[PDB]
Amino acid sequence: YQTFQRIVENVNVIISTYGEGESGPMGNIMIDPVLGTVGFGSGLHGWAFTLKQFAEMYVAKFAAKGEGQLGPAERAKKVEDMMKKLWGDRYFDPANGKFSKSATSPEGKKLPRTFCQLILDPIFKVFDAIMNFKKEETAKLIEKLDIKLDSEDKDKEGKPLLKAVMRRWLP
Amino acid sequence: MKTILSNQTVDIPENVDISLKGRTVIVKGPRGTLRRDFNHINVELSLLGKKKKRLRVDKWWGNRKELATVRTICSHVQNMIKGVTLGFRYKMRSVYAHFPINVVIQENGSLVEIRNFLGEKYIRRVRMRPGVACSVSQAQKDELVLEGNDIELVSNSAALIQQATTVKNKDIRKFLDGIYVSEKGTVQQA
Amino acid sequence: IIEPSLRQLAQKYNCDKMICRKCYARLHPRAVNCRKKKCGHTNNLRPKKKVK
Amino acid sequence: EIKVVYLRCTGGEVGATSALAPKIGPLGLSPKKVGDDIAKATGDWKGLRITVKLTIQNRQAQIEVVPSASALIIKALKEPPRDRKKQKNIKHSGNITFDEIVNIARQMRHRSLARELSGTIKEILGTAQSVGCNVDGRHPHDIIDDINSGAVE
Amino acid sequence: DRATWKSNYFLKIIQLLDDYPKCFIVGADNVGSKQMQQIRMSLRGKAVVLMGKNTMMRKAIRGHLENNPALEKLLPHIRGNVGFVFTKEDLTEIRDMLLANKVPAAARAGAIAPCEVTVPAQNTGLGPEKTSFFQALGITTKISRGTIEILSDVQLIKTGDKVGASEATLLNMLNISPFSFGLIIQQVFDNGSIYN
RNA sequence: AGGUGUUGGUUGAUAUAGACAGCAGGAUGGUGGCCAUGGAAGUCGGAAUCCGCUAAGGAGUGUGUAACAACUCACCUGCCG
Repeated sequence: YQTFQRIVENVNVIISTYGEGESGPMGNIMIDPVLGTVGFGSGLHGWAFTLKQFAEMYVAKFAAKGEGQLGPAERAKKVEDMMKKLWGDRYFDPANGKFSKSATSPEGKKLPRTFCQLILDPIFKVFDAIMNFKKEETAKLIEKLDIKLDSEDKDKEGKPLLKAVMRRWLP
Repeated sequence: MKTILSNQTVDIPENVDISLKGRTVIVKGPRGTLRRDFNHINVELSLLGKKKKRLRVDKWWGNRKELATVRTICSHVQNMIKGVTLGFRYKMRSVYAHFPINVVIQENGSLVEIRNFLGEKYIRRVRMRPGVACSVSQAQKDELVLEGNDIELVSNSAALIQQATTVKNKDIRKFLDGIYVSEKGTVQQA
Repeated sequence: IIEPSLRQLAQKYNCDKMICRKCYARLHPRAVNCRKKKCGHTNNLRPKKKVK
Repeated sequence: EIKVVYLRCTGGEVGATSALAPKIGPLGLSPKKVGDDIAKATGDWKGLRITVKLTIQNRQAQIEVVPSASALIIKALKEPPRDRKKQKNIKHSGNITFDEIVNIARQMRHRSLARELSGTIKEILGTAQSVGCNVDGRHPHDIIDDINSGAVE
Repeated sequence: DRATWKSNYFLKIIQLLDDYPKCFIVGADNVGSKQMQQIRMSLRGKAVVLMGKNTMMRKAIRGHLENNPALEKLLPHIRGNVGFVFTKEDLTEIRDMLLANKVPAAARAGAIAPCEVTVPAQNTGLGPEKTSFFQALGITTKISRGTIEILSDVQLIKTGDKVGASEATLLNMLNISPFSFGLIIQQVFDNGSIYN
């Protein structure tokens, strides 16, 4: 995360160096991961994503709502608040329950980053489970993540299975 | 010329109890027992004083080349006493550029499964010395603590896993990879 | 790509060594003579050409 | 915004061997006008390179004559304006006026980084022998002349 | 050479001890030559600071025991870095001026720090540098409008903490001098009576 | 050609007013001394190689910069002898 933050900072140094239009002739041309510009993915398998899909996905799980899909309203403001709180130093821990602004815990412990725990930690777990071939983990994993498999990819395991799961999970 | 006498007294503590028999001593204390033979140098030992408080060594009528080997044996004896009382804790880290070095311990602290050394499929099994207890400790990236009694055995167990990482006949100026010794100390604090 | 302190620690053991003229022996950089019989303990030494 | 910078200009002749581009580049004011103003403000120096300070204001910079050690000595050893091709061995030698030495040492006391006129006269005459000259004798004679016979103020 | 200078130092110490029967014992720790010159800009002539080898001080005091018995208890007070300050103006003003005229400077990577390193909330006033030297040590640096501002005032080097080489470059880049190095007075000698 | 391989002579000095180790601190202001050089400040060249200021700081020992910047040393201090 700090490595990609330094990459975005170096791109911002390039923009501030060679910017002939500075904040109003051209506009806000600085790269921002909050708006959904910085794209994370790997095209060798096929999976690639932005922040907007996870900002739409995690607000349905935690904690509200469907429900009023139209229109430019409280739902869209909650999605923008979620993609704002994912980027930056906004720590989260399930023992606390609610949000926390400080870096240290009120009990006096370490607080993980939400961009680690909510996003990259289940991605590391699904890569670990697929590369280690654990059927008792991946059965409940498919049952949780709702992976639609109706072909011979149940029997075919390994790298084509990983590619199919990643392409179905993140188009 | 032959110098007649050059003594060197050693003030051993009460916790280190020794009992010489010829040129073979035994060392006991809080933990660890170490023995070493001294027949090759052919010197004279003298354990004097009531309740065995200090040791004395002699080298009668030896020249400049033979008196130089007397002071180093005192340093080896002091290192042995330090290994018996305090010990030796060697901490060391791993350095990689692109491919990480998979380090894990097998056979209860006597073998290291070195895997994936800079993209090489060959694996190495560097066995530790008898007596040295290797332990991969937590809260670090790569942290192998080495603990044991004898300084020669502990430093040999450090040197094997230090110089096991060798790049055969390439540019060592650009290729900067290898596991090396960084920290040296004792097991318990004095 | 590499830690600078660990990089200098790697430079201390391997690269930072004086090189003899005749036999090109690897010597510690606090020496006045060589340690090889094949050269004859040549006092002339050279620093190793570092990477730029 | 006040910025202080040194410009070591030739003053007298047209000094082409110089590199003063990154200093007043992104500011906006031309450095050639500043160099011409320094060369006009020197006037009677004509031979030496002097690290002139620039009190850069908001509108334009100001001119402050910096009293140098060797440059005031070779200024006191007055010369006609020489050629532009700058042939070597341009250092002069002769008789320096003691009143001119006092006039330089008063500017050195206004600079105020030494002893009360004595360290200033001695540090001028120490550079005088490094250039190569004599004021009725060299610097070992000047040490004798300063003790109990010089006009100590 | 040195043999004439060593004998001239005896003339210096006998002249100063015959001129001024009142002195201050100071200790100079990690002071610079420019800092000592800026001290002498204030204490140029009225206060003469003298230094030398402690054994030659001991021999000089053993020599002055034959002439003046009032210089008695200067022998056990020579401990560590001892320096004499010859002055005959006042005892209560110079001890405050020596505390007042401490010259600020940056700390050297390798020595201990007497004070705590603090970074105030102020922009750099330059182009956008990298954050690898700042964010790795612990200080969180938020980037807003070119210049990098410091939000969290995280103390890096504490009292007695070892100064590192990587954390010494950021202070030189930010041009911050929080420390105040100088001499520390140890003993006060006032006419055959040592006070503290 | 030599070799801190070892055995022996001569010269030169530092030395209990504390030399040799070994561990730390500065290593200055005029000044960026001058000529010339695309830059010479200590770092392509040629002549000067002196003062205030000490306890001491060379018109700067070396590494490195386009010039600077950065780092290190002789000469000088704290501990042991």
